[PDB]
Amino acid sequence: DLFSVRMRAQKNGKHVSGAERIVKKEELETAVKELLNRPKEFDFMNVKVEKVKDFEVVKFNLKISTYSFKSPEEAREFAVKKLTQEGIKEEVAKKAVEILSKGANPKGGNMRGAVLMDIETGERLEEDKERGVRTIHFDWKDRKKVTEKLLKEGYTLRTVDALALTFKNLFCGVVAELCWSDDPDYVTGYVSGKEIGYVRITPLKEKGDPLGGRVYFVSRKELSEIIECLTQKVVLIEL
Ligand SMILES: O=C(O)CCCCCC(=O)O
Repeated sequence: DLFSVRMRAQKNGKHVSGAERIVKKEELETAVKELLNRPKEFDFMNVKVEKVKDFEVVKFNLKISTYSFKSPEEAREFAVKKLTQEGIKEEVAKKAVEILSKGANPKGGNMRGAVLMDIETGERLEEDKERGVRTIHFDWKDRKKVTEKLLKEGYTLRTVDALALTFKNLFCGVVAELCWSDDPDYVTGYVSGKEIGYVRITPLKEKGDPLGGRVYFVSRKELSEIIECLTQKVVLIEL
């Protein structure tokens, strides 16, 4: 008997915060209390609690590494190199980089979902190409434990969330992911794949730059099951 808890908050019409937790009824209040207090300030908040029908547990099996470079250019070139080791060929991967660099949303600014890409035409397969695909319905099977472990190991709370997200993205047949934050104060991002693991890369963008986002690399041959798994399948993740 599990429940999905999905929170979103705004201030002056602009999104300020969001989170999902998947927990037993006995933890339902704890999760709702955590998400209620998450935003610093807000005008409006919606919390959507939904009982889970089907779900699957998966064990986390990615290896984490971290690399630091002197410049966004050095960092982005290294991201391209490590994508290359996931079978992506250098050309597609470098298109992903400028998209997030130049501005992922066509009409300008940041999408709040991911770019889809085939590993060949390098074109954006996402439906609403101004919002993109949002991966949802995933969580750490024991978030409090995992968060303690990874924070002690030196990672941040953003790592904790980003890890669980990619491992679902990859479990759903995304082959590799490119991501950095749109927060202008957080310049660590990552490249991710079933072979390269979770490769954290720092300065993927200049401080003060407010353009971020994700790009998922996928087989257009498979796009149907992936969007299904990304947006509808319910996955807990244990260590
Ligand atoms: O593991 C990290 O520290 C990198 C997480 C990238 C930031 C994800 C985001 O805020 O969109």
